[PDB]
Amino acid sequence: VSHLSARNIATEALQMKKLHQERGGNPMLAQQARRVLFATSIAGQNLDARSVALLLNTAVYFGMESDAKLVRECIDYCLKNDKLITVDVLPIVVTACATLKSRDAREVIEMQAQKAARNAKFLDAKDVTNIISAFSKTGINHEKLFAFLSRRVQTLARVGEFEAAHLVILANAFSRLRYRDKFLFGAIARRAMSLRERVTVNELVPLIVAFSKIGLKDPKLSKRFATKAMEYVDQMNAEQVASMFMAFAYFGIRYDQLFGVLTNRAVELIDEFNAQYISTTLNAFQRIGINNPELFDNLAERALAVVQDHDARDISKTVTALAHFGLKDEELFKRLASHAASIADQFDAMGLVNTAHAFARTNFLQQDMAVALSERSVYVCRLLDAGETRRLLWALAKFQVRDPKILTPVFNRCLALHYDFFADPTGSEEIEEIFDFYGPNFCPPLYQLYIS
Amino acid sequence: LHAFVRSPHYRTIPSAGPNGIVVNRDMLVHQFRDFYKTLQHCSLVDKVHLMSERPSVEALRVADQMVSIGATFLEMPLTGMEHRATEFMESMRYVRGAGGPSTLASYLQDTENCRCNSGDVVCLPNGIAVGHGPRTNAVAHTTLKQLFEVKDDQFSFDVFTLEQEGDAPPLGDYFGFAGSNVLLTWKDEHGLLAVDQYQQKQPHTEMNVVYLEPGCHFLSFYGVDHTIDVLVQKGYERSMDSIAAAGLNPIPVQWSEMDKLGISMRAAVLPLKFFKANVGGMLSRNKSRGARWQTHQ
Amino acid sequence: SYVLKFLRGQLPEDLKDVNGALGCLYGTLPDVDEFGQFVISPDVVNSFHQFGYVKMPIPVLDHQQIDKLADEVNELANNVEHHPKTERLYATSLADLTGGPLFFCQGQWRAAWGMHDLIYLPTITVAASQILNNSLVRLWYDEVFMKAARTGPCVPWQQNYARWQHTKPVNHVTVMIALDTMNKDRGAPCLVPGSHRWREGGLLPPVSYDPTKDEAHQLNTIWEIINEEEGEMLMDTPPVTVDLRRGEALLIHPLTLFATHGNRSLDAVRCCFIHYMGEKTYAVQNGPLLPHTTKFQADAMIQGPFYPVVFDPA
Amino acid sequence: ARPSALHLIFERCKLNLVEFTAQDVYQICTTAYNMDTLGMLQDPDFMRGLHDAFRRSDQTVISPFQANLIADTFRKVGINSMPKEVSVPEEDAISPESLILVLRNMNITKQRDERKINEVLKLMFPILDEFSPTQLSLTVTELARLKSTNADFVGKLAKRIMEYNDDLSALDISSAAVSLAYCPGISHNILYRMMQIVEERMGEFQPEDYINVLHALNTLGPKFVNTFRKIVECGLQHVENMDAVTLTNYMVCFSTMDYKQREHIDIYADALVEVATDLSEKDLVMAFIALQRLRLLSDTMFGTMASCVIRYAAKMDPRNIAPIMDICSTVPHASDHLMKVLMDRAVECTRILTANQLGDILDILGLYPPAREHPLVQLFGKQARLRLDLMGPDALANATRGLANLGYADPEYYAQAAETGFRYGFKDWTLLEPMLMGLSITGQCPPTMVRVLGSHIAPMARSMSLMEIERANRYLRRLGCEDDFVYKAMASRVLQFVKEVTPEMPEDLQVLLQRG
RNA sequence: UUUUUUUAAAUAAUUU
RNA sequence: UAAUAGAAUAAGAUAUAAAA
Repeated sequence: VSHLSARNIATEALQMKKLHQERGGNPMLAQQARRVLFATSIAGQNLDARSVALLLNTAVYFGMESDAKLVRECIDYCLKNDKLITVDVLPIVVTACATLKSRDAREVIEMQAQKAARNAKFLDAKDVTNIISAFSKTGINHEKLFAFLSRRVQTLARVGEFEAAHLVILANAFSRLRYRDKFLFGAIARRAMSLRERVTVNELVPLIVAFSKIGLKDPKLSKRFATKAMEYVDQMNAEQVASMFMAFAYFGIRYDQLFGVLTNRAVELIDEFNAQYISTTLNAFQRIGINNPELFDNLAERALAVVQDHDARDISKTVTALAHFGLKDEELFKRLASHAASIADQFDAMGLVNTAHAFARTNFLQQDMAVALSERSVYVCRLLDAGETRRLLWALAKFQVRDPKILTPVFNRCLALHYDFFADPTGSEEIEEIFDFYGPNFCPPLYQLYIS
Repeated sequence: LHAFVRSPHYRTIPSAGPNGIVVNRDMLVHQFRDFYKTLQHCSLVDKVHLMSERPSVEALRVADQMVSIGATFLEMPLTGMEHRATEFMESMRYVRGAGGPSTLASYLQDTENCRCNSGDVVCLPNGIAVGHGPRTNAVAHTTLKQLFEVKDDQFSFDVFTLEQEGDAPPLGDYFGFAGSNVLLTWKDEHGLLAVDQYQQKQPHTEMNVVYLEPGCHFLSFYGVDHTIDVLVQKGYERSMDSIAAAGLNPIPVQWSEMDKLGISMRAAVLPLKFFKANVGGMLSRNKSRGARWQTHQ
Repeated sequence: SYVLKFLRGQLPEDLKDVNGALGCLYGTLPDVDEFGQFVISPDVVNSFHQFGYVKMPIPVLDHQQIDKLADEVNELANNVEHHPKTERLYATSLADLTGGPLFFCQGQWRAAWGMHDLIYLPTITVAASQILNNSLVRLWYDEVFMKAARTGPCVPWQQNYARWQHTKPVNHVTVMIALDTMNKDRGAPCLVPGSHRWREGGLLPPVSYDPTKDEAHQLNTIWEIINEEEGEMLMDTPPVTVDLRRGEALLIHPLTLFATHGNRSLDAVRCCFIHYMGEKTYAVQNGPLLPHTTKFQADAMIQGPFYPVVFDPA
Repeated sequence: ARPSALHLIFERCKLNLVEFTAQDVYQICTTAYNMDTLGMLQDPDFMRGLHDAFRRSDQTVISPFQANLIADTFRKVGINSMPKEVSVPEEDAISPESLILVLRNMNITKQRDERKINEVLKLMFPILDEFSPTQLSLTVTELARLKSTNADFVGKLAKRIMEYNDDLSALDISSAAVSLAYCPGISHNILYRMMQIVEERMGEFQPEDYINVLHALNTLGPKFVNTFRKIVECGLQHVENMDAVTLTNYMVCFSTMDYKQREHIDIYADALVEVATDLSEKDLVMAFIALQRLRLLSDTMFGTMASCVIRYAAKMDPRNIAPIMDICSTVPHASDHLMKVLMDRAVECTRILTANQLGDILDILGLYPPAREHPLVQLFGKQARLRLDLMGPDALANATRGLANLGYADPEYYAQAAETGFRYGFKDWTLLEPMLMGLSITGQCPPTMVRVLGSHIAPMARSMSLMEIERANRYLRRLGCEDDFVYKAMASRVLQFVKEVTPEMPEDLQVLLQRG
């Protein structure tokens, strides 16, 4: 590997990333790429902008942080030579700097945003999609650039210069940024309709998912999407079935003729369901509101054999969905509680509160999960809303927890947001339960606020 | 070779073209889509660039800005298109973005009373042929002749003046060379007159003359590559038979609405030839256009 | 769950969750039947058990590896663009956002590549296991010392086991590796021979630390904590300073007296400690042994993701 | 072996206990690079200490190239070093010399900074008059090397340089000409006037001046052909004795200018191939290409050039395999040995060729008869299957066409190629034909694939000729397409160019006529 | 079926 | 004391919100 110059290293790093993010995650390719990229330096050699951008991208993708040398040298080069970063290597730099969060990364992202804003009128079919996806990866709120790019996308799509993959990328990129524009999504839908047979199921499912996520509240296109998807049910995979379940729960409109066929196909492939698919299906059923015990029994049974496969998110969603519908499965609940006790350090800020409240709402108390979640609450108290804090406090009061080292953070958080805490009517009953346990002695100022 | 076009502005499309004839805006948009697709399906054009819509309909005539004579990109005088200056700057930004020239030659603009337009010049073999009509004066003739005409045993460039009447359209719309030896002319009075004048000025010249029907707009990318793609209008089938009979490739295109507004195919596209600067003795690679290993099989 | 297409190859937020060792410094760990190459001679073991300290005959790292490790140590103390994963550290001298003439870091094996890899280095872990009677050896914690040029201070006499009173049995060892060439004018380690067996394996009283004073008094405070017999053994065997190269390693008993000199060269000096602990080790109280770590109860065996097993004689 | 005093000095330098200025480190590094008696380069603990001494010293005392040399001699050992960037002079430190030194430092040590360039230019303008004639040429050269886009200031500098035409010499004139030609945005008026000045003083030129002028004219383009004329006339009296690189530059300019006086071309080529054996690899490649482009490869021409290139054929650079491979085609001369050696070299470096180069090689070898019975087909097939992720539409078409023509049979590769081509639509018929050719080798494909192929080919049937229609029909029948809209579209074109059916008509067409 | 734009803009208020 | 350049290339789910 020593006789390879920096250009060949960049090409092979791009090849390794493409092989790893697409054809399996072989833990061998990742570690070999890490070892090779740990001993490379852009120093004393003249390199093109594209090679430096490729090295930065493939380094950052493989875990390298903003403290590594290669990353620092590439970022310094991107800062010093700004006019050499044309509109062809702008997406690579932006994608690489998306996850890096430092001063130089912010400055580079802003400079590339302004450059793409100025040249938004002279881009072609590839560049608009690549740039908009790259800017959707990072969290930026440059509205004017989005407007210019949407205008250019409409102008290009009027003449018909987009394929199925381009449509999926554009729809996902514009849905991820929460940019609600009716004309742009209408144009994308019309371009897909003109494409006709060139969109297959694999290129159709993400379109529906993104169109539901954006939330246009247009019942004219939802029906057309449902009718188009009705013919493709027999070819779908289990993951696709769960994806359309979630998408048509996001839409909010009831299509019984579609839901029945979806349920039949889901029952057909019950052996291929992982825990993620079961959690997604149960969350979609909770959101849409339909109550179908026949599929629910099979989903609960299949969830019982893949208990070890459950993540924190899957446990949270499954338990909340099961508790909302009033389904009792003592073995599944016990196994899920034990597993949640095992991985208590993987719960995020809101997943912990949802899991604790779902477990406390039904009469199921287990010390193994209770102690773990109560201890873990300290590190997620600071990232909570008023209603979420109220739910967590009620669940903790139901578990009979009295350790001050646990109760001080949640009481501080609920005192800091007292106005929104006491202005939510739906939780009023819960309030009267909480102070029924702790009493006026615990945090007197909160009691004084409660009396007023 | 890069070809530049501009999309129509639907909201501000005129209701009734000059002469009071009617136009349908949806069909105009559809026909421009068909034109863009047909241009992209051409093998010779390396890239087709699509500029953003501009409020006026006259912005669809992008070919009026400048002309390509040999290796010189001459900018036309800005005497009658004062409202189109900003459109010309915007077009030049598009040209620069694609890696073309930094700026245009301003030889004609500095000269006084030099009226001319892109469209009266025909890149004939061994030089250009200009037309002496009302839109261009004698000052333009003299300036072009002094700039580009050189007489030599081999470094020879010929400029020809072809007289035409007041009502005749620009020369490029009806008199043009195609293929390598084929002269396509409208079976009209002006076309026959131009053919006769070209034959006379340059005697002992052997090239077939093909007469199309009047009103049949056409476009042919004339170059060494000897591309035979010749775009013609859909309605006229006899011109199509004539072009096919000469050993060419007619590519029918629906051109009704644009014709009804006064815009032809030649006035809707801007063809330019770019190259990459080769620092140091250098010979950039060129794409092949012929067969390989002829001797073996 | 579902990991996004551009986040598939990332590493965990902290490197503690990474099972095994990354291939960064010396590639992959050798096979099960390939761990006999790194064994050490019995005479080194006897020298350690006699003097309380010994030096490994061979440098444990190539010079490129030492350069990379020095780069990591330099980046751990940026003070303008703070290190990522700084919140994964047990303690830092930059918690005040100002630093000083001495930078000390702890628990950095969960923060940077290479430092995590250095823990599972075979040459040192096999030696430490041999010192610990061929048992499973678990990392206790790391430490990094960086002293500035022309003003770097010196840490006075101390005993390592004085800081680990919350741990019940005496089953430990320390390995110190030099990331820069060291000598008596820049942070050399000065140790007293035969001091780990003075107070019947007991702990001497802590020394009085008075900063803003010359190095002579700081290193001469030793005559205040010892008794007459320890004074006689000191007179017979005065403390010895050890020179170290850019990669040489030194094994120290937990109970031997230990100090480092000041830095009077023209460049900063770096060194790294790693403390290794035996299998049969229990806790004494209820709670976490280190800030924000798994909590134990009564005499519980010390395991978990925070004390990974680095080597196994089976 | 280090004696006592030598060992103690080594230890003192190792401990960073000695204060070293830039001059002393430069002297020590020069001694080490000159003589290796004490093993300075063999002690990492010593050069590491020297590097630490170098970092904390003031490097502004020494010249830029001395710092570059210290950096290079540390890099050679294995230490990553970079000299510190120079700060822009401020307040009274303003002077022409320091403003030139900033650019020189950025040039030599390979630290380009657009912000510092812009700041320096914004501060050198007012004093442009005080500048001496040589400093103007130095500034022009430095700005030309840094690829600056500020063509206005370069034009101003060039005008002030022209104002002193008498002072400048031939070398300075040539340097100014080439440095102006390298700047992209320079106005054509200044370029015309500079080429006018170069046009005179023509007899004073030296071989370096000739090389500079030919480089500038090659960069400029056909628009200055007239000036180049006076060059070829000027060298018509020295042609019998010139450097090989000069004649190679002449051939390059001849090819670029599209010269048409053939007698000069023939004379210069005849003079070149006499001494072509002295050319390097790159110059040999470009002589071969330029001679090919001018239609001058006769039998002896090609024989001599191939004999000269077979020497470097053993260790050809990857970038030079494809051009000579193309030149070996399109000529009716025997080149079997060159072809075999080039194919072997191509096989050797199959793991470093980029996607474009692999596609080009597969395309060039597509129709070669002796290339079918070789390991290269299988090795390149595996490499292309691996690299399908990094291939653009042109590279995809090239590689797939070359593999299909070579008889390589692998259904998985062709299916993956069809999918990758479906990712981005096919703009042309030439970009889509290779996929059909590859898929027709096996003769089967999933019905969705053939449906998408029919949907793509249907619009493109409006402009293709009769031969393309027949080929598309053959491929579609081999794949087994049932869609009617396609067949209908192909039928109509056939009629337009062929009126109505006739007994004479080919059967297949007549079937195509039935819209099956 | 189609509906979108091209300024250097500088005047809020406070003890946070 | 130190100055020579070549390549053009596209992957895709973070637990929200009222009217031709």
